[PDB]
Amino acid sequence: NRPNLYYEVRQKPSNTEDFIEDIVKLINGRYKGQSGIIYCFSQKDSEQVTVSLQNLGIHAGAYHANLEPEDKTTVHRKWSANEIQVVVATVAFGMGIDKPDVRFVIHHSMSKSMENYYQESGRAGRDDMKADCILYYGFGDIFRISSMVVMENVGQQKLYEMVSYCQNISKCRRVLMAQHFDACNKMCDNCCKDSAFERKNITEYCRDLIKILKQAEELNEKLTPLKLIDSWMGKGAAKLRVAGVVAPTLPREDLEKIIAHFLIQQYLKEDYSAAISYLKIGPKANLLNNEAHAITMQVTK
Amino acid sequence: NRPNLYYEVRQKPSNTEDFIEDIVKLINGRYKGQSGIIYCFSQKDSEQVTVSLQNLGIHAGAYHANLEPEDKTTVHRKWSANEIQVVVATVAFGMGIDKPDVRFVIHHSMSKSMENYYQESGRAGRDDMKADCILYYGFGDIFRISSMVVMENVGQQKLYEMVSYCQNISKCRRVLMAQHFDEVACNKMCDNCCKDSAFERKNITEYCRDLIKILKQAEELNEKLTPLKLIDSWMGKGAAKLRVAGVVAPTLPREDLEKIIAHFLIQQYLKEDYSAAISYLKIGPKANLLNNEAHAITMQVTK
Ligand SMILES: [Zn+2]
Ligand SMILES: [Zn+2]
Repeated sequence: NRPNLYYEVRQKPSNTEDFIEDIVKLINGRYKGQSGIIYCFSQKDSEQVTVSLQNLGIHAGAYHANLEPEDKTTVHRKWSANEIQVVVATVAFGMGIDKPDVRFVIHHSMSKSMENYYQESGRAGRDDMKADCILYYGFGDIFRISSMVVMENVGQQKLYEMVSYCQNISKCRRVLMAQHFDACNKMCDNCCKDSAFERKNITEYCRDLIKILKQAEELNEKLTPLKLIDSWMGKGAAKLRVAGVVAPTLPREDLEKIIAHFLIQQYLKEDYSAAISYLKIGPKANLLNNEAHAITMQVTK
Repeated sequence: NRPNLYYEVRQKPSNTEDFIEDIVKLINGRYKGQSGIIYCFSQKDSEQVTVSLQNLGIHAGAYHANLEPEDKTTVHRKWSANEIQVVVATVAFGMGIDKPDVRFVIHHSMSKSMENYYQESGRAGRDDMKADCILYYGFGDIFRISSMVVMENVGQQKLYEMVSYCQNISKCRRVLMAQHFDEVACNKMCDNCCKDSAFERKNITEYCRDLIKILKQAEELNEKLTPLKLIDSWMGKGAAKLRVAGVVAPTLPREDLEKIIAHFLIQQYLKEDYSAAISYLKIGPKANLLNNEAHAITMQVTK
């Protein structure tokens, strides 16, 4: 345990340039002149993010496996001399962190598992002073990561465990990392949540989605998470919409969090077309035949 | 157990285009008009290889995570209808392989573990007909992958077992798999089962002691040695301060000197040290056993 690390989970902005502007707002405001790391999902993201941050005036350097040894030592020296402020790295990192004053490690995408997020965020605050660990959570990142870690052993479970972390809005972050491996003095984003919480019933929200999928399989169709959301919100190809299913009066990112809820509790299940995720009826959809069964998710009152 | 797959390991050409030409000669040699998969280590590997294969007349398609739905379906559609012959893919694959006639699976780079290689090479021969799984093994691939798997709990040990599979030239390929899985009839469907040679047991203990001199001297010179620098010092090349007086460069080929160091690494006479994606070789946990003048290190070599 590292008591000097403040764990925080933010909602990933759906627009790419809105996301980067928010990062630049943090790099220039809160972290002016402080070294940090930005972890990414692939090598292209690390390069794509580095380009944007550099255009906005941030001294950033990409770091992935396909870097030549000459360019790695370059980023090493410059970042260790604080001449480069942030290394926009990939998972090709971690073990060679002789930097004690890492003040923030932002996650442009969620980690493949909680053990990985502990290691990657663990690069922050090695000097035992205060440091922040931001984790930007996006619905789509669940599926571009799942198809890659599904072939690993228990890898899909290790990702849904990472999803539960980002979904949780009340339990302490350090408890959400500790008991996966089985004294946070208000040092995370959920402990400082003074607000109260309600348990919301979203059972018919689940039965409506099963209507959309049963009809889809009767139409010889497979629904990606976007197609399911679009049909839910009364958009997309009209034949996939179910007559009687009302588009909820909630934000899109709130409907994403509900589908990810049904996924990790296995009311829905993932099916693949190799790097393409399709949502299907899950093993726990059976329990919805009891007219009294109910599904709950914690909201803010 | 897939008894219709011929597993074989080949040495990876250190020259880039020489490797591609070898692959092209195989795609247009016995795999003409046959669908296959080329597995790579990263996204850029798949794109760089896809370009080189295309410019030589091969219908190839890159595939990784940072594609797009419009581009993924296009690859699925083209490649499932035999319009594309090979998909140059990263580990971003899986159960989408409803194609049952994959006839050859080539790994442009070594896998990260034995599970991944049994899973990635398992994309071939789904229709139970004969299919080939050719694994090219390169010394430098150990350290492109090791940086990404050290933080994955037991990723280093799982990669070193994948290296052991590549270093083996006697044990049956299906045997080497099964013992990893704790499982319990190859029918001469692997390269080592089809070998007709006898194998010499060679003592390389002094080769280990010689390298340990090179590493002990590099520490007193305030120097960390990459695997390349360790070999170049061994071969009497590179920086002159880093070669040790009396350590003679062996009369073995370069790739034979890599296999010896790879043996010492996976047997923990040497160990890895990182500067995050830059791997350094250092004295390992078992080099202390070399105080015993009777302790010997051996390696099976061809006769
Ligand atoms: Zn807390
Ligand atoms: Zn055999």
